[PDB]
Amino acid sequence: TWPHLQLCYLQPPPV
Amino acid sequence: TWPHLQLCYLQPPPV
Amino acid sequence: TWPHLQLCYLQPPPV
Amino acid sequence: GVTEEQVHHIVKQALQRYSEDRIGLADYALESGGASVISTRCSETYETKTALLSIPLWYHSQSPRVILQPDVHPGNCWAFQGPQGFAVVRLSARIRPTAVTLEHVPKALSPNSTISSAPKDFAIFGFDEDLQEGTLLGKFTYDQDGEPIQTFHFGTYQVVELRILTNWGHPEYTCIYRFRVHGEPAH
Amino acid sequence: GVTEEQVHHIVKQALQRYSEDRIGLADYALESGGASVISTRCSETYETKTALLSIPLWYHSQSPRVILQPDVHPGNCWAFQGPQGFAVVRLSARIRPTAVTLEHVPKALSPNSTISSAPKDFAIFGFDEDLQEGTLLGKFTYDQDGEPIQTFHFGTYQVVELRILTNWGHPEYTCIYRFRVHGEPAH
Amino acid sequence: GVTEEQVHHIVKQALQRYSEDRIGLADYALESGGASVISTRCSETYETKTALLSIPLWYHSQSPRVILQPDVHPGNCWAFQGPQGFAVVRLSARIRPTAVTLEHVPKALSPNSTISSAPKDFAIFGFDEDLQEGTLLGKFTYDQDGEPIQTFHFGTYQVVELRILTNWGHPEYTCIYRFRVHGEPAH
Ligand SMILES: [K+]
Ligand SMILES: [K+]
Ligand SMILES: [K+]
Repeated sequence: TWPHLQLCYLQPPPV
Repeated sequence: TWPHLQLCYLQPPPV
Repeated sequence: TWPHLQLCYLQPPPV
Repeated sequence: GVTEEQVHHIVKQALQRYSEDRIGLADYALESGGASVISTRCSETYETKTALLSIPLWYHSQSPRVILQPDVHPGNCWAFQGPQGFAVVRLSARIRPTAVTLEHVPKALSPNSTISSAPKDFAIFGFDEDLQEGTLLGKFTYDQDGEPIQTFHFGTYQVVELRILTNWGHPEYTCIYRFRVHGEPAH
Repeated sequence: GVTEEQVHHIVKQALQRYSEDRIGLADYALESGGASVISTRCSETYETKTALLSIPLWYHSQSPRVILQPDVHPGNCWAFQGPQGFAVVRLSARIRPTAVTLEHVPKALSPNSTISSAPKDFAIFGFDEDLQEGTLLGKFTYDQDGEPIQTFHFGTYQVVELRILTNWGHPEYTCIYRFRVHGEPAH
Repeated sequence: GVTEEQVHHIVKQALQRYSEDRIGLADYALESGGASVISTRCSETYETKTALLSIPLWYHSQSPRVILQPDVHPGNCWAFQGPQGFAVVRLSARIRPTAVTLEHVPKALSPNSTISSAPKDFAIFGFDEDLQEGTLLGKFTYDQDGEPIQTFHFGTYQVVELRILTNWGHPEYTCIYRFRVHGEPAH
């Protein structure tokens, strides 16, 4: 037992 | 679908 | 009502 | 002609001021210090399509809470649509406001070395009755050619409104990295 | 008479030491490095009414875990009630303890420029059997008029106890921003 | 012979570059700036027994997401088993890659003052079709005796692969604290 939330970008975020 | 947890202070926190 | 997640180490983590 | 000791003294004082939130002024807008955003009386958070958390759980945006958060790497900003927008923050403590501080990512960290999305002209409003119509504390304009951090000098207030009237030209949104409020507590 | 090159050298060495956790000493109390708090053997966390998460889900306090966390903006402290309190941390590694480091928010960042809530006299205790009655490693007193970060010099231990005996006069609680433990690993 | 004013100027420029992500280069690999990891095409995350969250809820590991995160205190690294391993990151923006930056904890912060777990020889691969077999952008070797942060100079890409071929000798794993990608956006 070991966890991982995934982040991805469908467009560039506000910067 | 877009989320936001709210923080508020009923007294000044320990500082 | 007041919360606390506990962290402990059974072996030294990767460093 | 300067001596070695005086060089060590000058850098030690300069790293102390650096370590002291960069400008050595208490921030009554700083959330961890006990400030919060009147989330009801903030501009509509421009959230659009961008960041999905997976397994597609969830779309990620940036709450206005962050403008009161110290982390200012690129992207850690609160963004509203268009060049006009506002936020109301409850200061950690009733104070007589003497200054505000705005800060944007440095150009050297931002792509094509321009910071089009930064606020230009803004204004500051006290709200005596936390309840009321704002009392204009002062207007200023953030200087895109300035330093990333810029502080601006001008009754006690606990509720203050940062009102952005123009941005430096982004056609879609305006990002706000960090907003600070300095002053003296009441007697 | 100092030359330009020697000025650049002196600031480069000073920014390196700054970047090296400010004092260039490994921290065996640092949680991410693999340390933890004996949460059972820590002073009762003063939590009171303050911070609600909404929609009222939830009341927010600060675990003792943070005294082993680097973030030291104001509010990111662990707070217990009264002027006496203690914490037991399991160091990331059995070491022979040679020093501890305490650190509080700078006065310039704290309102009315005073840090009444900071620890005054403290003491450090090894616990040979992780199991035992503490072995006094040394007493010190944190200097409210000192620098925010202050490190204090004095058998191998993995379990250590920071015991605060007085505070600098806050009538309600004592805040602990960061606690560090330095030393050499065993052979 | 240098004057006072020239000392103040030299430290002000040096703290600006320090504040500008330490090396004043935009990072297109920086997650908050809109980069992500191709989690499917990353080396198997060495997770082993270590960190439990309680009440035993949960075992804590470090995702490869962190190599694109700025926090580089010891332990905030992504770790794979053995001396070979890779990661594929989607840059926040299609750019022509001109440099990468690797960074490890300073020896002074790491126990027994050695950083055995750091990457030695690595290599960088563009992936024209985000889809394809990598195009070698250049090989380098991270210098364990160097500075914690080291940047390395060499078609537009949005997908890049950091391939680690050797480590500085850790028998069990290799840790990666932060990986950066610099370059110019397309016209
Ligand atoms: K922020
Ligand atoms: K802390
Ligand atoms: K990191």
